[PDB]
Amino acid sequence: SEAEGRLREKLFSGYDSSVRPAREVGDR
Amino acid sequence: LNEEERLIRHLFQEKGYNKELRPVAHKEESVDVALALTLSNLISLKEVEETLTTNVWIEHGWTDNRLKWNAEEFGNISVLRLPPDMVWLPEIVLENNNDGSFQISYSCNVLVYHYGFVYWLPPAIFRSSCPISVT
Amino acid sequence: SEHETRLVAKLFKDYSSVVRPVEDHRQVVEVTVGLQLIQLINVDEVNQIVTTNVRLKQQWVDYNLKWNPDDYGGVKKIHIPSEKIWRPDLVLYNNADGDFAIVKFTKVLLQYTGHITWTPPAIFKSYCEIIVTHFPFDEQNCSMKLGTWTYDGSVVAINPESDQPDLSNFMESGEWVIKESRGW
Amino acid sequence: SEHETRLVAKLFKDYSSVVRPVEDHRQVVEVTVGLQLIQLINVDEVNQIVTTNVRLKQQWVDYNLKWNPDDYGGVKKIHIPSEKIWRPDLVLYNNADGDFAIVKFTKVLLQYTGHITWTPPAIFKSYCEIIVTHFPFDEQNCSMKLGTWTYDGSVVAINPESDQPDLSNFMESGEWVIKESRGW
Amino acid sequence: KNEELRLYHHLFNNYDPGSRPVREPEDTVTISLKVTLTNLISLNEKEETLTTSVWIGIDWQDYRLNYSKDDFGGIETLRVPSELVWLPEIVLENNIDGQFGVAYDANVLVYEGGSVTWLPPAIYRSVCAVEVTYFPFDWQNCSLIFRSQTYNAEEVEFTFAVDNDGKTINKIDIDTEAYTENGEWAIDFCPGVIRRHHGGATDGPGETDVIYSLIIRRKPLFYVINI
Ligand SMILES: *[C@@H]1O[C@H](CO)[C@@H](O[C@@H]2O[C@H](CO)[C@@H](O[C@@H]3O[C@H](CO)[C@@H](O)[C@H](O[C@H]4O[C@H](CO)[C@@H](O)[C@H](O)[C@@H]4O)[C@@H]3O)[C@H](O)[C@H]2NC(C)=O)[C@H](O)[C@H]1NC(C)=O
Ligand SMILES: *[C@@H]1O[C@H](CO)[C@@H](O[C@@H]2O[C@H](CO)[C@@H](O)[C@H](O)[C@H]2NC(C)=O)[C@H](O)[C@H]1NC(C)=O
Ligand SMILES: *[C@@H]1O[C@H](CO)[C@@H](O)[C@H](O)[C@H]1NC(C)=O
Repeated sequence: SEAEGRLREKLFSGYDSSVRPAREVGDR
Repeated sequence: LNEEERLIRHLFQEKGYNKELRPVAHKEESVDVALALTLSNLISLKEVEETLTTNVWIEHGWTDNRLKWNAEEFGNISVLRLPPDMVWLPEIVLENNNDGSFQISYSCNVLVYHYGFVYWLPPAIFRSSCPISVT
Repeated sequence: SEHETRLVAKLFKDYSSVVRPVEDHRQVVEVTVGLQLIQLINVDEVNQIVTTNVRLKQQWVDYNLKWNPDDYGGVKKIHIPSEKIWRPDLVLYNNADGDFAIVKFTKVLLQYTGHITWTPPAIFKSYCEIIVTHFPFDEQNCSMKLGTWTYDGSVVAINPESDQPDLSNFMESGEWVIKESRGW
Repeated sequence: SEHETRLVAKLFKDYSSVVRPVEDHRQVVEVTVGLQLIQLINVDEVNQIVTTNVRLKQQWVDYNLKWNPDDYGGVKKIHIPSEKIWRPDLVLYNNADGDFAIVKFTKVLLQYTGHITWTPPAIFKSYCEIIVTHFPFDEQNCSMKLGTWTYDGSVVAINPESDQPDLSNFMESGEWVIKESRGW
Repeated sequence: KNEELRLYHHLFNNYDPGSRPVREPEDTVTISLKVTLTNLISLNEKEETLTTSVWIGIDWQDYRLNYSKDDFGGIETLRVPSELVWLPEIVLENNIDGQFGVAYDANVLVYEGGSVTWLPPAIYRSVCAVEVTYFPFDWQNCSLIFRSQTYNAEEVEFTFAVDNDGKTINKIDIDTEAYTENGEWAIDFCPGVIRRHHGGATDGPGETDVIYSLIIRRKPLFYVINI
C-alpha cells in the first residue's frame, strides 16, 4: 500500500477540510 | 524494558507504520479477518421494545506482516500489548443494532505476536433488533 | 511550582505509556488492588444485575517515574493525569450492562520512589445469579470479578490489598444488609 | 477554493479565541441576540420544567476577522467552524436539568467586514412556576433568561434582535397555544 | 492593539496549570467557597436521589497570575478558559449518578493582584436516603458534600465566603427574587460545615470537605386531596 500512502500524502498536502470545494469563487 | 521499548520504536517509528493503510502487499488483495463471538451473559429480551440486550466478547484475528519481528533479536519477546488506536483495525460493527451503538464498548489492547498475528478481544454491550413472534 | 514543572518535564521527556512500568521485560508488574464499596445502589432481580458505587484503588511502582526530592526543592509527591501513564487494564469480567473498565480517569498520586496510587470511582453493574426461592426472606451471594483484560499473570500480577472489601465509607442501604464480604 | 483556503489560513495564523474580539480593550463587544422557537416539546407541571427546541441567533463583529474581497478573488462570505473563534458565553440562567450553554457548535457565517452570524440549535429545559389552580383550563407564563455568564455589561453588551421571539418556523402544538410572546 | 492579548501572553506564556499556586510544596492553597442554589428540581423517593441546580463560587489566589492594571492599560479583569489555569478540582462526592464535576466549564476571571474566581453552574443528582416513617408528612435531611478530588487538606483547604458586611456565608445562598419554590418541597434550613478528619498519625495526611445539610419539608397537599 505504499502507492496508496504516497497518493494519500499528495492528496492531503495543502488540503483544508473546512473549506467548501468550489472550483472557482461563486461556484456551487 | 529496553527490549519492548526498542521493539515498539523499531516497528512504529523506524519502519514508519501507517495505520491508515491495510496490511496488504498490493491494493487488489483482501485482508482475512477471522471472527468469533463469546456470549458472557444474555442480559434481556424486551418484548415491547423488541430489543435483545447481550454482553459479548468479539475475538478478532488477522495478520499484519508489517508488525513482524525476530523474537531472538529483541530479548525473546513473543507478544506485545498495544493500544488499538496504534494499529490498523478491521472495523467490525453490529449492523442490526437499534440504538446507534454500532461499535464495541471497551477498546482493549491488541495482542500482536512476533509472527505477525494480531489478536483483539474487545467486549461489548449490544442492544439489537429482534422481532418478536407473539403467537 | 517551578520545581514541580521541571520535574514533570523531566519525567515525561522520553516516557512511554504503552510499555509496562518495569526495568526488564522479564519482570512482572506487581499491582495491589483494593475495593471500596461506597453504596449499594440497587439490586435488580429480574435482569439479575447488582449496581454499586465503588472506588477501585490500584497501587503499583513505575520504574521510570522516580526522582530525588533534593534535586527538585524537596518535592516528594505530585499529581499526574492518569491518561499520561501506563495503567493496569482492570475489567469487571462479570459486567452485566454497564462499563467494562474504568472510564473516569482521575489523577494519580505519584511518589518520588515511583509508587503510584490511583483510586478512580466507578459504577459497577455486575451480573449476579439471584435465587428467589425464599423471597422476600432471601439471601444473595453477589460477586464482582476483576482482572487485567489483556495482560496475563506472567506479565502483570494482581494481589488483593486486604482480605475483605473496604466498607468504612459504606452508605447505609434501606433494602439490604451485608452480612459478609470477602475478596479471593 | 484556493482563494478561500488562503483566506482561512491567513485569518487564523495569529488569532486568539481567548481575548474579546475588539481593537481596544475599553470597547464593548456589541452582540445581537434573537431567539427562534421551533417547537414547544413539553410542559412538565410536576417538576415545573418547560422543554423547547430553539435556535439562538447571535450576531457580532470580530475586528480581527476582516479581509478585502479583491485580494481573495472576490470572496465576500465564508462559513467557518465556530469552535475556532471567540464567542459570547450565553447561558440559560433558569436551566432546570438540561444544558446551561450551547453544546451544538454549528458553523458561523463570517462576512468580509468581520460580521459574524451564528445560529446554533438548543434544547432549552427551563424552570417555570406552574400554576395548576385552573387546570385543565390553565394559562402559563414561562420565561427563558439568557445572559453572558462570565462577561458583564461593561465588556460585552447584549441587545434583542427584535421585541418578540421569532415564531415564523414554529411547529404547531397539539397541547398548547402561545397567546403572547415578548423579549425584554 | 488590544491590551488583553498582551496581558494574556504575559501571564500564560510560562505557566503550568498542573502545579498548585504555592511557592513551597508544604504550603496550603486556601479556597473560599460559596454554593448558590437556583432550583430544587426534585427528590425521587424510589431512587432516593435529590436533583438540584446550583452554581459554585470558588475564589483563591494564584501568585503566578499576579498583574497590575497600571502596567496593562487599566485592565482589572481578564476572562480566560478554565482549562488554562490551575483549579482545585472541586467535586460533589456524594453524587449518585457518577457525575462528579460541573455542568458547564465557564471562564475563570483573573483579577489584578492574583485573585482567581470561577463560578461554574452545575446540575447535581445527589444521594438522599428518604426517612419514610411519616411519609407524606415528612421532612428530609439531604447532604451535599463537596471536596477536592485530587488534593488532601494540607494541599488544599476550604473556607466559607463572606458577604458585603463581612458575615461568613456558612450556608446555601439563595437569591430570593429569582427563586421559585419546588412544587412539593420547601427548603426550611441549609447550614454548611467545613469538616476536617483523618489527621491522625496512623491515618496519615489530613482530609477535609464541606457538607451542606438541606433540611426540606414536603407539602403534602396532593396526598391529602387525592389519596
Ligand atoms: C442532618 O445531617 C447532618 C449530617 O449527618 C447532621 O449533622 C451531624 O450530626 C451528627 C450527630 O447526629 C454529628 O455527630 C456528632 O459530632 C460531635 C462532634 O462534632 C460528636 O461529639 C458527637 O458524638 C455524640 O454522638 C456519638 C454517636 O456515635 C456518640 O458516640 C458520642 O458519645 C456523642 O454522644 C457526634 O458524633 C455530626 O458531626 C454532624 N455533622 C455535621 C454537622 O457536619 C445533622 O444533625 C442532621 N440534621 C438534622 C437531623 O436536623
Ligand atoms: C503583584 O505585583 C505587584 C506589582 O505589580 C506587587 O506589588 C509590589 O509589592 C511590593 C511589596 O512586596 C512593593 O515593594 C512594590 O512597590 C509593589 N509594586 C507596585 C508597583 O505596587 C505585588 O506584591 C505582587 N504580588 C501580589 C500577588 O499581589
Ligand atoms: C533467548 O533464548 C535463547 C535460547 O533459545 C538464549 O540463548 C537467549 O539468551 C535468550 N534471550 C535472549 C536475550 O535472546
